[PDB]
Amino acid sequence: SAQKAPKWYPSEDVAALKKTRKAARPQKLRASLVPGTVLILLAGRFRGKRVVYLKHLEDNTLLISGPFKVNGVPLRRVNARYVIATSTKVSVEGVNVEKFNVEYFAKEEIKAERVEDQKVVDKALIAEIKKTPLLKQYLSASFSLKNGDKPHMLKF
Amino acid sequence: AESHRLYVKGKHLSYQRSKRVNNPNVSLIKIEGVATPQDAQFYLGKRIAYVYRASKEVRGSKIRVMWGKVTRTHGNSGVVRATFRNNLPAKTFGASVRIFLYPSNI
Amino acid sequence: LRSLTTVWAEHLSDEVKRRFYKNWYKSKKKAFTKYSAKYAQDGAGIER
Amino acid sequence: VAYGYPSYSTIRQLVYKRGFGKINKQRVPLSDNAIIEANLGKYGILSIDDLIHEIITVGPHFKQANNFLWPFKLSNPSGGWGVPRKFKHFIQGGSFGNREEFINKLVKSMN
Amino acid sequence: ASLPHPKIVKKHTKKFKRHHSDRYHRVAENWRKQKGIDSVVRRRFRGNISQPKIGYGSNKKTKFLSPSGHKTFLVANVKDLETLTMHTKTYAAEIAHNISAKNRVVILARAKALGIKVTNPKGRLAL
Amino acid sequence: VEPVVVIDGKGHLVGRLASVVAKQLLNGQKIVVVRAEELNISGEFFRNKLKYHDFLRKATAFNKTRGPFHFRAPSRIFYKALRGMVSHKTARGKAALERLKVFEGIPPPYDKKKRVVVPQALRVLRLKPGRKYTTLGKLSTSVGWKYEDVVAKLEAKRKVSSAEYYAKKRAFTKKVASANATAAESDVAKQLAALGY
Amino acid sequence: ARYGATSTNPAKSASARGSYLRVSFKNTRETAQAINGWELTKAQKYLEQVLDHQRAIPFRRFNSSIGRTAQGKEFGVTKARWPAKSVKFVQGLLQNAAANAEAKGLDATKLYVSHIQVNQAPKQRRRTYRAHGRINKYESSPSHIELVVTEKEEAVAKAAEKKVVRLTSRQRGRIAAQKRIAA
RNA sequence: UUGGCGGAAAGGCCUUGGGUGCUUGCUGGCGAAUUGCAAUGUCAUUUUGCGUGGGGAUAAAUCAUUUGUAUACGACUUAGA
RNA sequence: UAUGAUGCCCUGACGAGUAGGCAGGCGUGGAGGUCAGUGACGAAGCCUAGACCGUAAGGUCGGGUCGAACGGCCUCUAGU
RNA sequence: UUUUAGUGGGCCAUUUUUGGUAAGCAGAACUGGCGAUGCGGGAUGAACCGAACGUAGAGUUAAGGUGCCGGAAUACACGCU
Repeated sequence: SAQKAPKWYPSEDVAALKKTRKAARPQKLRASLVPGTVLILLAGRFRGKRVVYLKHLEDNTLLISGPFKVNGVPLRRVNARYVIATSTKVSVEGVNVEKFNVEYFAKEEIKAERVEDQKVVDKALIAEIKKTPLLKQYLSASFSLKNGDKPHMLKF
Repeated sequence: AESHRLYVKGKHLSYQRSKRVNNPNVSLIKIEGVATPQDAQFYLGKRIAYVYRASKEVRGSKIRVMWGKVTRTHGNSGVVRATFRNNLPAKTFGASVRIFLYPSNI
Repeated sequence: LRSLTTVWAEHLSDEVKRRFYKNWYKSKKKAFTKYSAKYAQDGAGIER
Repeated sequence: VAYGYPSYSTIRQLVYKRGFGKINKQRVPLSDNAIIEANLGKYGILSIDDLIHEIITVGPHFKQANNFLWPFKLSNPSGGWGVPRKFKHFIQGGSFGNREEFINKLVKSMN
Repeated sequence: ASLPHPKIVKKHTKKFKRHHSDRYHRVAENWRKQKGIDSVVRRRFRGNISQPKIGYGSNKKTKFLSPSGHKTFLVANVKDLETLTMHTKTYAAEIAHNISAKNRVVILARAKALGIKVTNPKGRLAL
Repeated sequence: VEPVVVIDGKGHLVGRLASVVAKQLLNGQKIVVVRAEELNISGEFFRNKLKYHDFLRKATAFNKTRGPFHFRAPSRIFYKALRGMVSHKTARGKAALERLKVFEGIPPPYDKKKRVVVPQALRVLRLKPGRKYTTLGKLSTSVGWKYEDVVAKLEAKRKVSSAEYYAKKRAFTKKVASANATAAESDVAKQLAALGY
Repeated sequence: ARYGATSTNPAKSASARGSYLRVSFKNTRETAQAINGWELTKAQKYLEQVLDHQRAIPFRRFNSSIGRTAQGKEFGVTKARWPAKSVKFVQGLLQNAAANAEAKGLDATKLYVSHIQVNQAPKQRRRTYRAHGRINKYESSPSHIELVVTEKEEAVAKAAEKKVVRLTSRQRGRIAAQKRIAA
């Protein structure tokens, strides 16, 4: 016995956690995000793509659409904190965004239902975007800073 | 576009120091184009990444990144105290450094 | 006063040809051959 | 020392935030009412508002209630001191001395 | 596996070398206190080597534990391994340095039966 | 916000320029100072001449060589005045002093590029009018800078070679100004004047 | 019969030792560094000329207060010298190692000295007699020499490991997003 | 490609004339998702080496020898098909 | 029942230090008991910008060298 | 209440103070330090200013500062030189 066995042994029993007092409570959004807002994406593959905001999903994320006919952005989730909200808006009424949920995006080419829902949304949104001048060119444009851009001076 | 930049560029200055002791756990960032502390209250929490190259390729890249964030203001001329996950190597005094816009508050 | 150019003459004698070698006997004596080729024309490089 | 006349507000904020009781010495927080009750119900005091009332209206039992509190472990002041040098008198533009009503301001930066 | 333990915090990881153990060969590296009067290590000037003292001591839950969350425990023979049958996921067996090659395989085969982690299973192996 | 900043030296106080130049080097901006010989020091000529002759008696006794070296040219007077600010013994200081190039006059690689000034260093914003100042060219020529006449000759070159340039710029902008005259009153000019441009 | 640190194939290596040689240590080391890493035939033609004072062994480490000379210009060093006795006790070992190569059947045209070292032997104590009735030591510094020569060989081609890469899902999400552009 | 200008560290600047590529000056069509809620998401510059391809040229210095205008020793200065 | 009461747990205050005092431990040679301990299928020692534990004295392991004895623990002892 | 170690060479400073032309001299008084003590400040400096130290994190401060060295206003206001 090259080490003398100890008398007291610590228990191998795990213990139950205390009844924690943290209720789940929903996100109080900042007021610059209203359905219809043209947004700017700061991260992901679609960085700097000007995009069209849609229904606030219930995993505290933001379902957005491109529309994909313009810039190349699908229906997608984007978190709220990674997004610069521009001031300019579009009308969103008439678009049945309220089908989708968290279950819709499921990690496992494209499942064809996604492209079908893309066309169904984007035809109404293109019919909305044609109503305002120069906006269809604007959403296709990427966003980046120039020299002498001071993003505290800049407004959105 | 010819310009693809989504980050406000900035310089690195010395560490947090007195005359004769320096604290490596806090770095100082000089953001271009900021004057007051009130004009630097916008950059609070915006996440800083130092982007530097290397020689050996690891994980499919030669470019390595040290992440961190702005914690608070510093001085009257808009200098900024910023900490990192692992601190900047003190060779990079007067190196460029990136201050992203995410986490956006706007 | 920085020197901008130098121009050497055409047929250097064997003494200034000997100044440029530490070892005149072994050498091919080839100093100022390719420079003396600049007189094959009218000297337009030399007049330049 | 720097001393002065505390009003109701600074006394209230101190007794709520930094107010600690002396119970066999044992500096014990004043989070609960019945701590104050079980120590000072002999003296009529049975809440923390009874403490603040026996402080600012110096009552029959100021000694025991004031002795029930631990000394207030205050912070450094929030906005600096207002002087370059502390150790001149307050009348000479320093810090120490009777600064009566201004002590309110200073304790609210040290709370 | 191990018990849920907090993340192991190791206040000062660096080995406390004796002052001037680098400068002289006759000075060992082992920590011995400089007790002189003109000292700067006892006198604790800045920029000089940190001395061990009781604040450096580690947490009572995570004391003696490896990264694997287990108190290492030397085991010589099989019959003394069998006192870890009840308490497996707290201690970890470690075979002593002088157990020969015909008994290390015996201890490992018994430990694999009773399910005890061995910190050095590769000791004295013939490939 | 440029890669290289070229600072005009004419009408700049040695110390007040040298301090901000030595601050920007230690933040990583390549600075090249041109025309350093028309730089200015406050106080009159004889004051600064005596300040220089105090510095010009301080060599090491046992060997005059390895002492303080007394550089005469105004580029190197400003260089001396600047490396007294940059902590120049550590590696960071040697790296910072490599970011600085200081010239007498305006050299060929730098006269086609636009030259800036430093407003917290210009002697015409700083000195109270009526004090004396000191032209650094006069000072250096007095203490052994053999070259000022030669420098002046070259400036008497390049101003001429620049003056024609300015004419060959200025008339052109006139034409552009004329086009900017005829681009008014259109719809696009009205829409830009609505949007602030 | 052990040797120094040799990284070479013993199957093409012939060696000679010669321990306990009474030479200077600080001259045998330096002739062993003048010889080191050359072809054996260039060394054997070289150490013949050192006795002729034609070319000189360059003293590099044990070199203080040596009279400088011209011939060390070959090797870049001003302090060179002609240690003849170390050269005889080295070139004896070179012809011994060449004979060991010829007995091993190694082709002598490609031999090069791949490992030579000398180090210190037990010293030979005598004594000398100083002023005011003193005795101080007077010792030789004899030398264990050893050398290993080896045939040089090419085909040393440097194919290396596989180096499996572990790039992330959103990194291969870009790498696969560029075969869909061109390739 | 045309010509002129620039030596303070010219090595740059302007210009004649075609040719080719783009054009968001304006109006159209199609693609761009799956990097799956972000992770620099690698697109700059420098130095070297190995290869193929093409043009171009085909020497020196050092030791050893010798000299004495040099010389402690190196160095120096000489000479030698 | 199932474990240490010279334990486990709660609360609070505090923590510089030469000469010096006290306490708690680490290490070395030998003695008694004990682990029916380890060991030529290789002890002890030695080398090791290899690993783990303790705040630290120190412990433990892996590798190489090696060739015969040696270690943990409860106690005694000193030419420690 | 017992018992026992180590000291029995001291120095500095503000005010009080003796001798002395004085002194980084000699000698006293009350107090605080240094010896025995780290830290931030006085560029440095046993005793001066602050402030006394278990190991870490964050916040606020002291004394001292904010042209550059060096963290921090080439800030503001009135004058003088």
